[PDB]
Amino acid sequence: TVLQRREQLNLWEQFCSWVTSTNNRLYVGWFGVLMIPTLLAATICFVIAFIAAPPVDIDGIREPVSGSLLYGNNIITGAVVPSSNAIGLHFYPIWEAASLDEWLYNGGPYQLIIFHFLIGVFCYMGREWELSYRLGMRPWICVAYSAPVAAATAVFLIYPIGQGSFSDGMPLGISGTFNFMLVFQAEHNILMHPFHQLGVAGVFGGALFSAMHGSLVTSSLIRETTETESANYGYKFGQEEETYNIVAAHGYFGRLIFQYASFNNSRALHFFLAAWPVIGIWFTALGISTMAFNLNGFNFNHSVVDAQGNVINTWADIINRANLGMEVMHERNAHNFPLDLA
Amino acid sequence: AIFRFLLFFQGFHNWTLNPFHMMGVAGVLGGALLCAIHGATVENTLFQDGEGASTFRAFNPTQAEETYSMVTANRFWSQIFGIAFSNKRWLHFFMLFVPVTGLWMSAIGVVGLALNLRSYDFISQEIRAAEDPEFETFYTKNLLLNEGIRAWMAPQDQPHENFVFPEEVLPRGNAL
Amino acid sequence: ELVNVVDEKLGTAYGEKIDLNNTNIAAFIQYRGLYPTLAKLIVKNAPYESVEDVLNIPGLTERQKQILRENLEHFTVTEVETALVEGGDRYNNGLYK
Amino acid sequence: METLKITVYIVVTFFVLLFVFGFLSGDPARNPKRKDL
Amino acid sequence: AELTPEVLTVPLNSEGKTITLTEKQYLEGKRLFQYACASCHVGGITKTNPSLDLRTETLALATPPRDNIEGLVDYMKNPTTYDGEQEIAEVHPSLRSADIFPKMRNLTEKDLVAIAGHILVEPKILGDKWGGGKVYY
Amino acid sequence: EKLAFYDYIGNNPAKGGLFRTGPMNKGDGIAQAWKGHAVFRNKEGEELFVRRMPAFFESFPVILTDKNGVVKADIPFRRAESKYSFEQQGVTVSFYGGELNGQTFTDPPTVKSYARKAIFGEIFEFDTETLNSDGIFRTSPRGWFTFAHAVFA
Amino acid sequence: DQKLGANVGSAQGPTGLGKYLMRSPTGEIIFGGETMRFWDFRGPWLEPLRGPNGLDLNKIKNDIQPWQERRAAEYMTHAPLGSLNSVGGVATEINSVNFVSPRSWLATSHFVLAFFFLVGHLWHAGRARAAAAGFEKGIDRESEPVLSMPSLD
Amino acid sequence: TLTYDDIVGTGLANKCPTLDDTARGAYPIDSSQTYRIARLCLQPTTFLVKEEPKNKRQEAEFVPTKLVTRETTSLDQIQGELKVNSDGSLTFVEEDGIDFQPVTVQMAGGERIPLLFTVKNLVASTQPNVTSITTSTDFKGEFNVPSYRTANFLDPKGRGLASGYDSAIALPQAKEEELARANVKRFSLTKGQISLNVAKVDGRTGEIAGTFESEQLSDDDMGAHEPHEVKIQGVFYASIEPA
Amino acid sequence: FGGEGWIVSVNNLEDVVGGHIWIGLICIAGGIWHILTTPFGWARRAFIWSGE
Ligand code: CLA
Ligand code: CLA
Ligand code: CLA
Ligand SMILES: CCCCCCCCCCCCCCCC(=O)OC[C@H](COP(=O)(O)OC[C@@H](O)CO)OC(=O)CCCCCCCCCCCCCCC
Ligand code: HEC
Ligand SMILES: CC1=C(/C=C/C(C)=C/C=C/C(C)=C/C=C/C=C(C)/C=C/C=C(C)/C=C/C2=C(C)CCCC2(C)C)C(C)(C)CCC1
Ligand SMILES: CCCCCCCCCCCCO[C@@H]1O[C@H](CO)[C@@H](O[C@H]2O[C@H](CO)[C@@H](O)[C@H](O)[C@H]2O)[C@H](O)[C@H]1O
Ligand SMILES: CCCCCCCS[C@@H]1O[C@H](CO)[C@@H](O)[C@H](O)[C@H]1O
Ligand SMILES: CCCCCCCS[C@@H]1O[C@H](CO)[C@@H](O)[C@H](O)[C@H]1O
Ligand SMILES: [Ca+2]
Ligand SMILES: [Ca+2]
Ligand SMILES: [Cl-]
Ligand SMILES: [Cl-]
Repeated sequence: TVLQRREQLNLWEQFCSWVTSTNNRLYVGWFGVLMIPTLLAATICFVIAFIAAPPVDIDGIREPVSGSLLYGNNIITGAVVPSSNAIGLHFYPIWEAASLDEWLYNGGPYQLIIFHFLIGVFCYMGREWELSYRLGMRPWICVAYSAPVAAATAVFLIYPIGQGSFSDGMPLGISGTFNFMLVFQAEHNILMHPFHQLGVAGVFGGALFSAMHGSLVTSSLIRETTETESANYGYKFGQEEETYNIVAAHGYFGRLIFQYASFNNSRALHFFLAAWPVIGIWFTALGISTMAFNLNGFNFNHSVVDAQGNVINTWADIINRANLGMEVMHERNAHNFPLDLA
Repeated sequence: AIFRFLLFFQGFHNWTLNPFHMMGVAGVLGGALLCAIHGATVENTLFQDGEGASTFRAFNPTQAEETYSMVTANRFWSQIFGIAFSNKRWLHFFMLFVPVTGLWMSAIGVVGLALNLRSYDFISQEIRAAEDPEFETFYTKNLLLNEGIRAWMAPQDQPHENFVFPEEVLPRGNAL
Repeated sequence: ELVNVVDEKLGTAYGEKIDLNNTNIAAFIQYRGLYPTLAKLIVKNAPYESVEDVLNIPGLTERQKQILRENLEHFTVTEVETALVEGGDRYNNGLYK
Repeated sequence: METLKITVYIVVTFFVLLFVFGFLSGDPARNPKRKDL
Repeated sequence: AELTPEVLTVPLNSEGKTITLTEKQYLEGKRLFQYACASCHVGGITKTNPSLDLRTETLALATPPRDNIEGLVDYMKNPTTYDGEQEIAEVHPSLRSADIFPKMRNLTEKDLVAIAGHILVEPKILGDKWGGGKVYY
Repeated sequence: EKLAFYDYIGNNPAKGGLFRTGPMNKGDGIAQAWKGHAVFRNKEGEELFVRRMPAFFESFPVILTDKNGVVKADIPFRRAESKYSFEQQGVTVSFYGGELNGQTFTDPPTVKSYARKAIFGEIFEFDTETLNSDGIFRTSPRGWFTFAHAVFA
Repeated sequence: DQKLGANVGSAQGPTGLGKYLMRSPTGEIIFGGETMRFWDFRGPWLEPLRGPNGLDLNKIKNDIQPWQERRAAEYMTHAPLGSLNSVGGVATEINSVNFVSPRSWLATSHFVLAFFFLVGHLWHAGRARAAAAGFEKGIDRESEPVLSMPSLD
Repeated sequence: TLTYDDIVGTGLANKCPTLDDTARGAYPIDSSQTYRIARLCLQPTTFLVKEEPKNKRQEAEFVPTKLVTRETTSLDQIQGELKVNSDGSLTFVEEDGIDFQPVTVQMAGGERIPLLFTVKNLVASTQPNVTSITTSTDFKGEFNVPSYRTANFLDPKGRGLASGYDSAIALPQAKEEELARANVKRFSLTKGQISLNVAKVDGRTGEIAGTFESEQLSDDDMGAHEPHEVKIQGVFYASIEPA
Repeated sequence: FGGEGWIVSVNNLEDVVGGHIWIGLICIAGGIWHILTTPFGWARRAFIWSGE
């Protein structure tokens, strides 16, 4: 009781020193204390469910969809299927079910996985801050990673909340992802939404700029090798000198376009490489998260009208015909009334 | 017009199912990932090379020294992700390799679609579903969406065919 | 063998006229004066052995009987088909516009 | 199901308490430079 | 194609008298139809009861006939079921129920005539698209 | 029969699939004989024509027009408002030439089955057992050659 | 449909669940169709129809007032769905109705603002930590922490 | 006494009303007065499914099953005429109510058995000479079991009865005879049987309660496969009132 | 989660008004507290103390 509190207190401090140690092969940290169990729980349940789960009544109409490999799927068609529309947004842990058999029929695995997964990646983001602080780095890698985290959160949590059901969250599978995208286009015209267009500029541009930056640095590597060696051996890990001639690279790119379209400042250049895809993904995540509340893409259906009043179709009206085809066919047994209002 | 082209390729070619398009997607998204992560990593392993709180001025184009710490960046990603770049030349070649290879793979898939040589179906799926009306997957769900796209979009999208689809033949689920 | 009973019914008078024993209630909008008052009475009091039995629905007004006689030429009767009358489908068959 | 519920509640409480008391245990000072925060 | 006086000439009553609407009348009727009616009747259908539409052939078979200006103006004052048997002002906007459907307040006779003219002219422009629903979008 | 066989969409090289492997016979079957030319008529005796499937379409509805392109019959999806069903329109099919020469069918399911084949063009009898054919179209060497060489190029 | 004569309690929908009325997972009587997900909804126009076990079939048959029919119709046709250019309706709607619900405008604006304020929290929290510790401007070349650490392997 | 907010989410909404242990009385029947059942409630407590053995001579047994569709199973708000017959027996003629529930139960080994648990169009009669309903009164009757899916229901390949494709469109040149049973949808209509054993009677209020056993076929997936035989046991409640 | 909804479920003005009585008194009490006190040791060691 007396000095025993100090033997407990230094033991706590030893644990804190181990948790926050810069010398663990994989950094643990306080965020890792939450991240490690939740990612393991989500991974284990996902792998078992993807292989072996029985069919799931995703749309609450006693029409179970098979997602697992053992129940007739391959890698492309398989999924962990979202929880039942009868559940809606209700919290459905294992212990709310009368049995594992019931839990499986109703899509319990989906909720367990997405909730542990989302805790896990939020803590993964915090952990990226934490290690940078322990290493004496600047802190903002976690801000770049907030873009994919925002996007995952949009499709697994925000969109279900707005629509009132985790049955409308993105399925954990390849063909289930495409299903989510197609129904999303039918119900929100996401292609005509400027935040998704920014998303596309973000990833098309990110891929462009990745190839550009990669090619320009590779183009100006300083000769340190013979023709029978990979040029990669011309760089030694941790060397102080830069390994390419950025003056040569800038001299190329400034003539490819014009001088002032080219970065000569490596810090400005690398900030741009970070900001462009990150901002594009932020906006497309916000697109999903605001179409979650049914503020949808631009609607120019029948916007062009002739002198008499006849509609003159545009390409927007052709898009509308494709959206209609998906609208009228999706969840073909689930609607009883004329409007799909969520 | 391009958005229409995307949806045409879904409804008629089932192009999302095509592994060459999937490799294209991986290269585009992987390239955007590399763009973001590399830019962010450089900007957050910078050496303090000036006194300003805005750090862009502390770089000199003719300088010999790296402006950021490869050693600290490598340890960070090794401990966060398990692996990290150690070779700056490999890093920048890989940033070329990934999106360039992805776009090349997507082009190969489109060449197949020129001939309607689609990844449209999985035969084993169709044999099972035809014989077993309780068997349903996300793959069969998406084909129904495709069948809707074709029937609802073709009369206006392919006017030279003079399609007239009486309302009774249009595929539709309940109510909608 | 195996037969789709709805397609088969399209080959009977059901495919040509309003079948008082089977057709969904929205079809009564095709002719003047039948919807919704008479349409409801007709569906509720089905089935009918012959079209003229529709005139015997208890409680009809004299005007309603005259309206019905004017529209007997647009009516038919065939045997009740379970697939068309279950599910409340005569009142809402899942078709809108 | 009741036993599983209580078990998970304890497990979650355990890790959350580690997280909270961990970050309370003078975390500003756990850095390589100014350890007197 | 043009919005001509012949297009704008519609039946006034059930006895065959016509009226030629002005282009201003038609455009006012279209604006007022959007203001008070399109929330349920966009494109000539009826969202809360899709069995009944605003096609001229449908209006012609309503009781009393609604395929003319006076019939439609009367409907906007005192709406009935399709067979005329029940008055439905309590659940359908009208001058009679403007206390509970406030968008009908301040609607004049001229306003109702304009709305009716829009309903009769629109299928002359759009054909089966009017009252057709999404199949025709 | 060789001329009729060219007028059949199962020999169109734009009807295949990238992973539908092997000979065309593995799909629709080994062709045995021309069934003859199907002539569809309604109860009024007007000749009707099945709208053929364009290469773009994996599936296609069954719609029949008169010689002027007016729709006269179809196979409906929703039945409750069907106006053009083969049952309502009294559609029959008679065959001229081939195996079924001189035969007329009036049973609506049988007439509809032949109409489904007519969207493919001329109608053939196939051996589907020898190769365990799966009924799904494949491309020809013309298609496979073109694909490989455009890709390699 | 009840006005037309439907017995809405016994009406079986295409799936086997009630077309109009069904049970929540804990037994309460609720509206059917996709709106099964929304059975937690409560509103003054609906609650008069609710009893201890959920929606009350007797009250549904006998006690629905015209003001309730009006309100339900009004709310059905002012659902919070619409386009960025304020075309009310589903995404396939034609132009006609100028409407986006205040709830959509207020929910979307504040999600966007709340999200960027979380980004700003991370930005400024990370920067404040780095600045208090003295490395917000970068790594000291002469005293780089990682160079004094043991290698990971 | 309890309100919706007292009940919501508890599972009580899927339970039928009960009567006290003291309700062992007798409800007098006046043969000159007309009667109705104002509310009939059926709450299943066990679903049994008859096994289908390989040996056509081994007598098959009903085995227990696991409910996987949660507390969505009870029939309630059922009403109808309660006729007094010439011989003093009573005949209940079901008119309306929440008289069906889709139910899926699971056999040992995982096989799922969907069924339309129902008393649709029930006509059930007592023994003769029921001058009062007592804990000795029984009802026996038959009801209709319509197809578990109704005519619009589309299978995963879009095929249906009153809507949908009529062929396997993903197999355009397959032979159709082998797929006829999957392609050509059929609408089942069969008979079920039920017994109600009155165990409690409140003679003052006209309320009765007891146990039921019903037998009916399960879902046949619109003709695609043979249905199973199901036995449902549970409790019932009914309030009788003069009409 | 669904059917509960945390504070978003408040469904009557008596709870709304009474909640603001509590928040008002809590905030006034907390404000008085912080005018009269300085941060405890455990708080001093847990936070960063700077404008940013
Ligand atoms: C010019 C090339 C060519 C073409 C056009 C044909 C054409 C044909 N062949 Mg022949 N064949 C060839 C070369 C070719 N062959 C070669 C080289 C061999 C030895 C292996 C054969 C052995 C052969 C046999 C044994 C048979 C045929 C048969 C056939 C017929 C069916 C073809 C089929 O199903 O393809 C299917 C095509 C595919 C499934 C496409 C494969 C796509 C590959 C796997 C993509 C790989 C992508 C790669 C991994 C990505 C890397 C990315 C990275 C860089 C990042 C068709 C007429 C069949 C026949 O009917 O015989 C009578 C038959 O039985 N061929
Ligand atoms: C909480 C904020 C908010 C919300 C919910 C609304 C909502 C509304 N406004 Mg109001 N308004 C606001 C703030 C807001 N406004 C502000 C700040 C101004 C001064 C400009 C106005 C001035 C104003 C006028 C003059 C009018 C409205 C009108 C309206 C209605 C129609 C809006 C519309 O069509 O927008 C169209 C949508 C856009 C223009 C979208 C812009 C999206 C921005 C650019 C997103 C990016 C911002 C992001 C947070 C920054 C990212 C940082 C970095 C990463 C780049 C709708 C009810 C109209 C109305 O009907 O009045 C009765 C109207 O006439 N508003
Ligand atoms: C803007 C409002 C505000 C702010 C910024 C502060 C700030 C502060 N307060 Mg004061 N306080 C306030 C209002 C505020 N207070 C009010 C209104 C009262 C009256 C009740 C008080 C009474 C009060 C007391 C008694 C004390 C403080 C103390 C402090 C200091 C330490 C706070 C801390 O560690 O919290 C962090 C919170 C914890 C460490 C507890 C655990 C939090 C858990 C783990 C997370 C919960 C998250 C969850 C999502 C919350 C929402 C849901 C939940 C309700 C279920 C800090 C300067 C301390 C101090 O040093 O005073 C001199 C102290 O002892 N405050
Ligand atoms: C909390 C901890 C989380 C741990 C999660 C586990 C992470 C696993 C990371 C990848 C390990 C395998 C790396 C092999 C390859 C390997 O060891 O690379 C090591 C290599 C080291 O690069 P250096 O610069 O040292 O090499 C330069 C010269 O050696 C080149 O010759 O790293 C890279 O090339 C970075 C780019 C590749 C990044 C690939 C990421 C792959 C992500 C996973 C994709 C498959 C998913 C399939 C799912 C079914
Ligand atoms: C929704 C709330 C509506 C609004 C707003 C308006 N109308 Fe309507 N309309 C509605 C319904 C449900 C019905 C059917 C009523 C019934 O039980 O019979 C109607 C019907 C009409 C008709 C009759 C159509 C016919 O074929 O006979 C007309 C002419 C009509 N409505 C016109 C109309 C006008 C002019 C409106 C704006 C002022 C209007 N309606 C608003 C539902 C709703
Ligand atoms: C008005 C109203 C109401 C009421 C309300 C109330 C009463 C409220 C309260 C509230 C509250 C009472 C709140 C609280 C909160 C709290 C919080 C929010 C916390 C936070 C925390 C933090 C942030 C921490 C952090 C950390 C950690 C975790 C670790 C260590 C370190 C640190 C410290 C950093 C009602 C609903 C009835 C109705 C309506 C109206
Ligand atoms: C949901 C849970 C709610 C918890 C609410 C907590 C309220 C406040 C109680 C604080 C209790 C923690 O008390 C905190 O513990 C740790 C370890 O014991 C102490 O010790 C810590 O700080 C010192 C000073 O930086 C470090 O050198 C040391 O490495 C570290 O162990 C802190 O100085 C003390 O402030
Ligand atoms: C009696 C109706 C069925 C017989 C005629 C159907 C159209 S023709 C029929 O089609 C099959 C699929 O292509 C072929 O495999 C088969 O050879 C052919 O007989
Ligand atoms: C690591 C163990 C993975 C658990 C395997 C799946 C649950 S157990 C599995 O369930 C099937 C369906 O009910 C049964 O048919 C089968 O006999 C049984 O083994
Ligand atoms: Ca075979
Ligand atoms: Ca007894
Ligand atoms: Cl779907
Ligand atoms: Cl619905």
